[PDB]
Amino acid sequence: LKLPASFDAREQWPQCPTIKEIRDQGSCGSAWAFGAVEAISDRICIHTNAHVSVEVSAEDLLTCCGSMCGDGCNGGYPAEAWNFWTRKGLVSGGLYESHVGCRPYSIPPCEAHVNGARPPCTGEGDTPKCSKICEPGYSPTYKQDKHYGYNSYSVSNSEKDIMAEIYKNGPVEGAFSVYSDFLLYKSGVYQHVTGEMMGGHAIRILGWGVENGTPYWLVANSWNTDWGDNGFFKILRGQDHCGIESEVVAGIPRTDQ
Amino acid sequence: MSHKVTKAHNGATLTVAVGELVEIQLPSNPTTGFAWYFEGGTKESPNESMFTVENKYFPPDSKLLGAGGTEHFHVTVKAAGTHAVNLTYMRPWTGPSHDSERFTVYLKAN
Repeated sequence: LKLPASFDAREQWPQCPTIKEIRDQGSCGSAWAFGAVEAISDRICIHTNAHVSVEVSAEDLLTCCGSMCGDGCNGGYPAEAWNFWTRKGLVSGGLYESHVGCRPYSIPPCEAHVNGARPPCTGEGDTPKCSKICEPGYSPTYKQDKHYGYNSYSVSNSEKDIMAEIYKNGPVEGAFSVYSDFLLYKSGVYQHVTGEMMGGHAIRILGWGVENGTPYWLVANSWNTDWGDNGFFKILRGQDHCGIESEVVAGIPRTDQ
Repeated sequence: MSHKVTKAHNGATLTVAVGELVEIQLPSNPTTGFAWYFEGGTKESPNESMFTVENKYFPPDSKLLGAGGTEHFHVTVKAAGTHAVNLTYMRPWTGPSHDSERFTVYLKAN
């Protein structure tokens, strides 16, 4: 025994709600934050044995990292994401209009609410101001709500080195070149037949399996719950397909209560 | 000639002839799952008989993941009269709303 043929962290860690949770970046190019905070929340939980469980705000990494992480809603770097984690912290924050934690995500999808639907979902508009103020009623104040990381490393371009990391430590962030047919994806082990390059995109790899004889990574997107399989998808594994094995990064949380 | 339309001209009436090209170019960040589309979430023209349409994406010059670029719709008008191009910046499997950024232009032949 070293390593299973099928793995899924959701069902390996039942008592950690977040690992099942699919956030939604709205119209910003911020998945770079989303992939980090999502694994981070998962890791925090896993590395306390579900004794601490928290939705880490992406609004936080999104709004207060400035240029050291990139450009906000105009795009960013996962690895910079994680040491911003380690060196400042990141607060609790949840979904658009959830009123969970300190900074809820402040950008929406586009259907449901109209009153001050506030910054709408226009072209390449600005990122939100870095606010550093907790939502009214949310209790522990801004700087005491911060969770820190220990470090941030990259995983090497290895398949075996990623399955190791995920199984010992929980989900990671990574990224891959998105091409046209990707959005067209509805189920299966994605593989690019066509389309031009769309850009790179950050994601969260939680698991792996073989289906129809095709080996694959289980990835979670940040495009809501009605994309793909309930927000989730699969991508061919073992071939560095679209860079999916190339750029993987993770941390270990600073657990000092 | 090529007629060049952008976000500043949402809801204009551009005069054109049969077969001149119209670059309609607007910001689009596909990494968010939002592209620009005719009704129904397709990039094809609703009426291939009134006008014919192609589009392309142009990523940005950056390594930032989640950097956004520019979509072009190369609309050629194939028939006389007036033509609403109605695009909507949305997520196809999810569909438009009151809150979706919208773009239109009116193409007038002859």
